[PDB]
Amino acid sequence: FDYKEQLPESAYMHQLLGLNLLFLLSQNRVAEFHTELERLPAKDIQTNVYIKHPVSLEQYLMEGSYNKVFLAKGNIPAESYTFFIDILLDTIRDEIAGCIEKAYEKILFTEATRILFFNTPKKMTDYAKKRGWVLGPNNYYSFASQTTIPSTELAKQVIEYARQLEMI
Amino acid sequence: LGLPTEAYISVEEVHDDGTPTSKTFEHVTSEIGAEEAEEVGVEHLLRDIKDTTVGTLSQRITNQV
Amino acid sequence: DLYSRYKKLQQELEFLEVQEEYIKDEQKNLKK
Amino acid sequence: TRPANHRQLTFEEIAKSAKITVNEVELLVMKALSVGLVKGSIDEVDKRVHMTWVQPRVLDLQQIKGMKDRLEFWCTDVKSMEMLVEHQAHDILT
Repeated sequence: FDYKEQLPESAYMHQLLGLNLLFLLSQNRVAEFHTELERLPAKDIQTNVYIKHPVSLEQYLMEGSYNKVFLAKGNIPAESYTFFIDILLDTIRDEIAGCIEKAYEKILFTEATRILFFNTPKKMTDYAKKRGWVLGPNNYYSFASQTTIPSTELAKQVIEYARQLEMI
Repeated sequence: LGLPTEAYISVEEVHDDGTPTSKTFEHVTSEIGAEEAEEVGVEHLLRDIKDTTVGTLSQRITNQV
Repeated sequence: DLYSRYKKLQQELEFLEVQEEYIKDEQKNLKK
Repeated sequence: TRPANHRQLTFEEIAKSAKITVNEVELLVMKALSVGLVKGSIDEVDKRVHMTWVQPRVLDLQQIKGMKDRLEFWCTDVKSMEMLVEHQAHDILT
């Protein structure tokens, strides 16, 4: 980026910049990800595959399109992207599990396998042991575990009103 | 943290447990009040101690505390 | 001359500390 | 004996306690209210006797001590908010 002119640019530049964007996404530094992404020229962000795949992957992650995020594992425009993508998949497994925790008053197992994108009941059982589930007594993971006036804070606010009125 | 006057009135206490009735002192709500002239005099005496530039809201908050 | 501007330092202290709180308590007692 | 929060009595509980039937616990509770030993209301749809006050009862030394601990908790709360109000309004507070 520094030595514009006096240099002819390297064809590997866009690929390696996209790899850096993948690294930033994997480490979950979204602000720095977007900041560096802004460095890429417009048409480079919009057309070049190496810069489109990282940005599209962030778009899918923000939307929740975990299916397409997983399909990125097959997309992989450059094979070197696998390393920074595997850790992102594991973090996304955690994020999907959090979504499942909050939603899904009740969920089964045979379909929860596809939902979590796992391929083995042993992996399913290990992951359930991770964090902790009810194992599906009726084959259903029933993780349905869902006053107190802030009187102190409200009194502080009202006293602030009084003080701001009386310092006249 | 209180008024200087505690008012009591003697009254016979008919105990429910059959103990003999005995005269006892019973509290009555006591407060300090002033005639017009008494208020004038006390205000003159407290002219420099009593703080009146407090504001109604500040005085009420002081009453709450 | 520059340590005379140190005289100006003590002049600044005179304005700042002596007169500000003076006017503050003066207007408080004037409200009273 | 029941606390001040979960003082809702069910017809089954009162019947078991008094060796009466759920069809007579209702009259018993109304008689109690009429004589004035307790204050409250009855919801017969849910068969629950809501209570809010009972005749003052003699207390033992342990009960007095427990009441003293409750009073200590209350006093600590009162002191805490006294300090909070004073500190927060110190400027205006006279």
